[PDB]
Amino acid sequence: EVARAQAALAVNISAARGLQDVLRTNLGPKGTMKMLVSGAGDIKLTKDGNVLLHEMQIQHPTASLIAKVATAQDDITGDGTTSNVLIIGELLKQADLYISEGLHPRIITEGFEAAKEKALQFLEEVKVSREMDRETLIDVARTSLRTKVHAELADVLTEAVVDSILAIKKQDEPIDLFMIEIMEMKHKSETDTSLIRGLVLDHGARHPDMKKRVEDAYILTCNVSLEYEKTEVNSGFFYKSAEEREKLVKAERKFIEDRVKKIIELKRKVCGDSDKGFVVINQKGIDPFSLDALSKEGIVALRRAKRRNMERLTLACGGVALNSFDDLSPDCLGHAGLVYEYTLGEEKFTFIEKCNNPRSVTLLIKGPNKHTLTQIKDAVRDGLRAVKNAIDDGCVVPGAGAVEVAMAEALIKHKPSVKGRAQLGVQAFADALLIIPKVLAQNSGFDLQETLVKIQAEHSESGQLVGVDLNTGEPMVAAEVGVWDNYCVKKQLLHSCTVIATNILLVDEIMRAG
Amino acid sequence: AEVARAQAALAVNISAARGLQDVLRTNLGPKGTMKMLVSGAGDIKLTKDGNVLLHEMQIQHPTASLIAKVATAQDDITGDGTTSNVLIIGELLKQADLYISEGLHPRIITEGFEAAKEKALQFLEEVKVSREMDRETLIDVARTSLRTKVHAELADVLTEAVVDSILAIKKQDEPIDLFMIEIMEMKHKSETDTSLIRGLVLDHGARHPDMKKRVEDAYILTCNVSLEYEKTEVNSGFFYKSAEEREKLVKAERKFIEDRVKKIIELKRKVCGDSDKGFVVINQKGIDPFSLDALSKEGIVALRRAKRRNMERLTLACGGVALNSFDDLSPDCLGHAGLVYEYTLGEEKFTFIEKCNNPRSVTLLIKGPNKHTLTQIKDAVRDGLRAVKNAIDDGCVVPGAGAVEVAMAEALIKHKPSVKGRAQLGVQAFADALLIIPKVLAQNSGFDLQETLVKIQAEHSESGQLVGVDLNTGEPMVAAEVGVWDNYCVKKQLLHSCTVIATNILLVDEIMR
Amino acid sequence: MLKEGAKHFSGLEEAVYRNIQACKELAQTTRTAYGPNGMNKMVINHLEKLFVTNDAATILRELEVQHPAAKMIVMASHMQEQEVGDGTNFVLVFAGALLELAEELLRIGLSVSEVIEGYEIACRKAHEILPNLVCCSAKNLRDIDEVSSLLRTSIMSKQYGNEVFLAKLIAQACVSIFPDSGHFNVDNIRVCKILGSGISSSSVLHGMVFKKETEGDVTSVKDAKIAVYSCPFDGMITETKGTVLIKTAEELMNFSKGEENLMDAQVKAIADTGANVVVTGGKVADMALHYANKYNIMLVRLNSKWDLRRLCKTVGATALPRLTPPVLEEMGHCDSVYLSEVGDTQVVVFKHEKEDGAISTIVLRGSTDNLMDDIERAVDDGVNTFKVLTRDKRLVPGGGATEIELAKQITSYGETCPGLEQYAIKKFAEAFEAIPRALAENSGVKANEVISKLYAVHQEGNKNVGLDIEAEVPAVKDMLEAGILDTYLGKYWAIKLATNAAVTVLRVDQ
Repeated sequence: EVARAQAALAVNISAARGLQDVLRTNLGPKGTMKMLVSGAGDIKLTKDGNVLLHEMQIQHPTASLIAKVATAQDDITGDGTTSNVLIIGELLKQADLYISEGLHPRIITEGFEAAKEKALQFLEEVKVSREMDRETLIDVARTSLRTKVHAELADVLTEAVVDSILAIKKQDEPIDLFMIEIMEMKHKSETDTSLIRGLVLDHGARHPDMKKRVEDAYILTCNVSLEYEKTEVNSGFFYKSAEEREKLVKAERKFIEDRVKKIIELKRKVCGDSDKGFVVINQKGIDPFSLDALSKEGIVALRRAKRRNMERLTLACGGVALNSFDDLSPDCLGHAGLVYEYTLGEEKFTFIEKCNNPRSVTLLIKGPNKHTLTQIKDAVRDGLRAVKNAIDDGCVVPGAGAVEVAMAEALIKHKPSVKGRAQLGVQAFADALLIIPKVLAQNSGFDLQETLVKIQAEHSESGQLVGVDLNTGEPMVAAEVGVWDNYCVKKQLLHSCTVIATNILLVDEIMRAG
Repeated sequence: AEVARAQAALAVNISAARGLQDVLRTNLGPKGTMKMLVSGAGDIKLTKDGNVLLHEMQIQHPTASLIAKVATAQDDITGDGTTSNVLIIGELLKQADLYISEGLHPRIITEGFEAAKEKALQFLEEVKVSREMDRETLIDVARTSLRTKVHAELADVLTEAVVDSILAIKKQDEPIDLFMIEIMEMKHKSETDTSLIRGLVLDHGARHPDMKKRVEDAYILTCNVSLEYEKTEVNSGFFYKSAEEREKLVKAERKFIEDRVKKIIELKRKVCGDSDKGFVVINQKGIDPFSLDALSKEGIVALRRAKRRNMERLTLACGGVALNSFDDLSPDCLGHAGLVYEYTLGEEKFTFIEKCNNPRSVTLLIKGPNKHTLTQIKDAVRDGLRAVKNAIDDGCVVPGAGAVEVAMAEALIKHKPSVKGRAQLGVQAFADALLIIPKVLAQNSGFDLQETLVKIQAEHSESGQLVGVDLNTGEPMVAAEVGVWDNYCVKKQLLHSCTVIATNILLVDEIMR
Repeated sequence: MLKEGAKHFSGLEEAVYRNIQACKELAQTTRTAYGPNGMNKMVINHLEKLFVTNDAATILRELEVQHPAAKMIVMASHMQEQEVGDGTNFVLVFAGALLELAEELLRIGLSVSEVIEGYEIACRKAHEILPNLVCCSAKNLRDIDEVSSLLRTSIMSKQYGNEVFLAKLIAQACVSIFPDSGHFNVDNIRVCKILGSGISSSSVLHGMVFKKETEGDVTSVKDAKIAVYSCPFDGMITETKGTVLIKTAEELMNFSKGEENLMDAQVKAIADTGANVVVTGGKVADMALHYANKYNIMLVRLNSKWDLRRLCKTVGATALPRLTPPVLEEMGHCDSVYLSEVGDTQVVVFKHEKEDGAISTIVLRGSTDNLMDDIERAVDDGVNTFKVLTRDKRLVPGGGATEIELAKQITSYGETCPGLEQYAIKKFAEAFEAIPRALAENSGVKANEVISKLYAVHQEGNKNVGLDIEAEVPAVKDMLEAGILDTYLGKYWAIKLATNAAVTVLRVDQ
C-alpha cells in the first residue's frame, strides 16, 4: 500500500489535529486529568505529554515519533511535553492552508527556519534573570504541581519540594540524579507528605523497641541469613540415597548459631558500650530469639529490608554487605545521626536521618495506596524535574503565554527576512505560538478572542510579561501570579517542535514495508 | 415542513457560494478566461462577464439567488465590476469560516465588517487622485477596464472606439451611457472589426438606380405606416362586417399610394429648392415599387425597414421634427441633417445621419457573421460603454489592479479597531479577502499567487508606494506609472455590496424548504 | 478517530454521557439502599449461588465494569467503610445523582472546571455547617439504650423490619464494653451464625464463638494454653495402587499400630508442654481421641480456614500441621474456656476481658443461614459504626434529616456567591434531595409531596420520612426524636469521599 501526493500529507496533519485536541486540557492548572484503560486494560490515572503517549496503544506513526521526540524533552524538562503537543498541530494548521492554497511545503519549511531563530533571538531578549531563592523556587514548583494535581495538594507538596533542591545546592549540583527518592506511606489521606533529610527504612524488627532511638548509628547494610535453609542433596536436589544425605545434617544447625555469636563480637568492636548505638539493617528476616538477645546488647536489628534500599543506604549513610558479622572498625561502616522507628499503617517505617553524608533526601508521600498515590508520585517527579531546570539556568521567565504573543508581535510586524518566501513560513510560525494562551482561557470560559486582544495590548503597553490567568480566562501578569517557565525549558519546546514538524511535512509517500 | 437549525445550516450556505466563486475565478482578467455558456435551446456564448454568466443560466443554489440580487445592484449602479464583486465575498466567507470553525459568534464576526468598510471608505478618498477629462487619460482607463472584463485584443480594437463615443457629451452628468448605446451588427469577412461613426446608422438602407447616395443639408421626412392607407401612424385591419366593405377599401388603397407620394415630391420642390438641397425619406415599413420609381426620380433618398427605436433616436439625431406621416402637415415639420450618407458594405446597406444637432447618439458598427463572435464582440461593447462613462463622471479615478488591496490591508493594522477584538475579527477576514484580486491574477499568470503577494506588501511598505501585480507576468510593478487603473465608481460601490450580503449570510442560520 | 492511533474508551459523547451513565446504573440499584428499604437485591455470584442482600459493598464487588469512572467510586465507598460503618450505601447514591446534575450544567455550556470547582466550594462550606448540625452524642456508651439509638438507622439501611431488636441485641452483645479509647475489635466481633433457633432467638456469647462441636471432655483448666494446629490428626482410607490392591494386609496392620502410638504421644506431648486444649483444623482420629479423654484435654473435631486465623491472631498461636510430637510455641492467652449449647450445638467458648484488649463476639441464631448471613450484614456495618474512635460520637439527625437541613444552607450559600461555580453549589443542595426522593418512592408516595414538606418545616433536624403512613402522606417522621440517630464522622467522610471521587471522574476524557 502506498500514500500519494495529497493523502500522505493529509493523514499526518489530520492525526496531529485530534492528537492535539484530546491532549488539549493537560497543560497548566486548567489541564484536566486523564485515564487510560485502553493502554494496558487496567485502571490507570495518567498525566504527562510524554507518559500519555507511551501508555496509549497508538498506531499512527507520527505520534510514535513524537513519543520519541518528547522523550528527549522529558529527560530534561518533564512538563512541557504537553506544551509541545499543542503547538505542533497549530503549526501544521496554518502551513497546510498555504498548501491548500497551493504551495510547496519546503518553502514554508524554509520560512520555518529564520522565523525560529528570531524567536531564539527573542528568548535571550525575554529571559528574566531572577535569583534561585526559595520563594522564587516555590512559584516554579506551584505551577508545575497544579498542572498535574490540585492546588491544595500542591502547596503541601511545594513545601517538601523546594527544600530538597536547596539541599542539592549543598552538593553544588545543578541537576537531580539523587535526592529524588519517592517513598510512599500507607495512609488513607494523601493530604500529608513528610520530608526526611536522610532515608526512610520500611521495616520494624519483629521484637520491637530493641533500640528505637539511636543517637549514634553505625550502620551495617547487609543481608545475612539467620533462618538458614537446610538441605540434604546428592544430585543438586533431593536424591534417593538415604545413606548419603544423613551425614550433611549435623553441619546445617551449626550455621545458625555461628551467625548469632558473630553479632556479639561486632557490637563490642564498634561501640564498646550501650551509650553509643549500633544498627543492623538485614535484608532478610532475623530470628526472634536473636532479636531478643540483640535487643539487650544495645542493638536494633531491622529485618526483611527492601533491596532498593540496600544500595541507597550505602550511598548516603554507608554500610556494606557481608554474610558474616566479623570485627569491623567504624571506618568500614557508615554513620547516621538519628534513627527513629515511625509507625503508620500495618508496617513500622523506621526514619533514618542526618547521614554520614546527607547526599540523598527521601521524599515521603502519604496516601490511600491507590493510583492517586501513583498520580501524586509522577506529579512531584515532574515537579522536581521542572525545578531541576531552575538550578540549571539563571533566568526564570513568566510563562503561560507571556512569551507567546510577545514573539508573534515581533515576527508578523517585523519581517526578519523581508523577502516574501520566508515570511510565509513566519506567518505559520507566529500563529503557532498563539495556541497555548488562547484555548486554555477559552476552556476557562473567557473565549480566545477576548484573551488575545487583552494580552497583546497590555504587553505592548507595559512590556511587563503579562501571562494568562487560567482560572478566570483573562490575562493577568504571570510575574505576580507565579506561573513561571525556565530558560532551559522554553528553548527545547521551541527546538523539539520545529524539527519534528518539518520532516513529517516533507514526506510524499508512506509505504508499507517489512 | 422540515427545518435546518444549526451551525451546519450556515456551513452549507457558506460552502455553496465559495465554489460558485471558484468557477468565476477562471474569469476577470486579460490573463483570465472567457467562459463558454450554452442556452437551453443551445447557443454558444463566450463571456468573461459577471452578470451575463450569472443572471442567464445557473445551477440550483440558494446562494445563487442571493448573489444574483447583489450583482444586480452592482450592474444597476455601475454596470462594471460584475466580475469583481464575486471574488471578494468568496474569500470573505473563507477566513470568517475559520473563527466559527474555532467556535465564535456569527454576529461578532458581522460587526467587524462594518468598521472594516469605514476604515477603507476613508482610505478610498486617500488612494484616488484627481485625473483629467483628457481623451488619453481615458485611453489608459478604458483599455485597462476592458481587459478586466473582456479580452485584450477586444480591448485594443475598442480603446479608440469607446473613448471617442463618451466624449461627445457637453458635460452631461451621467455615470452610464443611454443614447451612445447603439449596436449595429453586420455580416463581414472579419469577425473582429469595429467602426465608430458619429450619428445614427440605419439598419437597412435602400437603392433604386435613380436614387441618390450622397446628400447634403438633408431635410429628413421621417416616415412610418405606409402608402396604402392615408394619415395613419399605426396599422389597421379590414372591415369584415359586409362582403362589399372588404372590397371598397382595397380599391381605394392604390389611390392613396398615389396621393401620399404626391405630397412628398411637392414638398421637395418647396423646401429643398428644385433639387438644390438633399431630401431624405426614412420609412419604417416597405416601399412600394411605384413610389420607388416616383421618389428616386425626384432625387429623394428613400429608405426601407427602420425600427421604431431608430425613429426615436432619429428625433435626437436630426434635432428637429421627425414625423410619422407622408402627407404635407407643415414645411417646418422637417428635422435638419447637414449630411446624410448611405454606405454599402457587405450584404447590407447602411444609412448614416450626420451633422447632428445633438452629439448624444453615436453608433458602433459591429462586424462579424459568426454569432459566437457577434455575441461576444457585442458583449464587449455594453460593459465598455458604461465603465468608461463612470470614469468620466468621476473627477477622481482610483489606481487599480490590486494596488489598493495591499494598501488597505496594511492600513487596516489592528488595535485601532479595538473594542473587544470582535471588530478586529471582521477586519481581519476582510483584509485577507482584499487580496483575492492579486491572488487570482498570479494564479492565472505565473509567479505563484501568495509567494509574490507578500512581496507586493514588502515593497508597498517601502516608501508607501503603490505596487501592483503584472497582468502578464505576475511580477510587482507600480500601478501609477504603468497606468493599470480601475474605475473608482466600481471601487467605491464594491465596499457597499460586498459588506451587506456577507452580513446577510451571518444573519441566516436557519434554512427552510 | 481520524487515524490508526489513539486507543481510548471515552470522548465527547462518552465522557459527558456514558461515564455518568455508567455511574448512573451503579447508583440505580442504590436508590433505596440507605435508610428505610423495601428494596431487595437477589444475586447469583461468580460462585453462582443465590443470595439476596442490601449492602452495596456485597453487590458492587459482584458488579464488574470497564468504565473507570464507574470503577473508581466503589473503592471510595470502601474507604468510608474502612473508616466508619454504614454510609457506604450513601457514597455511591450521593455522588451518582451529583454527576447527573453535572450533565445539566454541561447541557447549558458551563466549563467543566467551573463545575469541578463548584462542588468543591460547596463541599467545604457544608463541612463547616455540619458540626453545627450535631444534635447529640453517645454520652454513655455503657448504656444499652444510647448505643441502640445509633444502631437502628444502620440496620434500617439493610432492613427496616429488624432495626429495633438487633440494635438492642448488639448492645446486649456489647460493643458497649469498648471504651472506644483506641479499643475496637475487628475480628473478635466476628458474627457467628448458628443454624436453627429462628432469627429472633439470636443470642449473646462474649468471647470467641466456635460453631464446631466440642469433642472429648472439657479442658483441664480454663487458664489453659491454647494449641492451634492446622491438621494434627488424620483418618485413613485408600484405593487400588500401581499394582492393584497391595500384596498383603500385614503391613496394613503394622502401619496401624504405629499410627495409634503416634497420636498417643501427640496428645501426651501437648499434655507435657502445658497446653490443655488442642485445635484441629483437620479431622479427629479415633486412636487420638481415647487417649485425649484420659489426659483431660479438650478437642475440636474440625476447623475451617477462618477458625485458625482468628486463633492465631487473638490467642497468638501458629498454625501448622504436626506430623511431629507437638510442643508449645502457641502461648495461650484466653483465661476462660467454656462449652456452651448455642442453638443446641456444642460451642467452643474462649474468653478473656481487658480494658483495651477485651473480646466480645456477635453470635446469631436463626433457622436459615441464607436469611442470617444477610442479617449479619445489618450487624457488620453497625459494629463498625461504633468505631468513631470517640465516646461522644457527635450524633447528628438519623435517617437523612440532615440532608434537607444541609440543602437549605447550601442553595442559600450558592445564591450569595457569583460565578459559574455559583450554579454547582446550588446543584449540590439538589444532591442531598435525591436520596429521600428515591426513598419516598419506596415508601409509597411521590417525591414532590414529600420534599415540599421537608423544606417547608424549617431548620428543625427532626422532620424526615421512615416507611410508615407518616412517611407517606404528611412526610413527617421523627428520625431524630424517636431513637433514630446518625453520627458526625460517618456523615463527614461520606460527603467528603463522594465529592473527591466525582470531581476526579469528571475531568477525564480518555
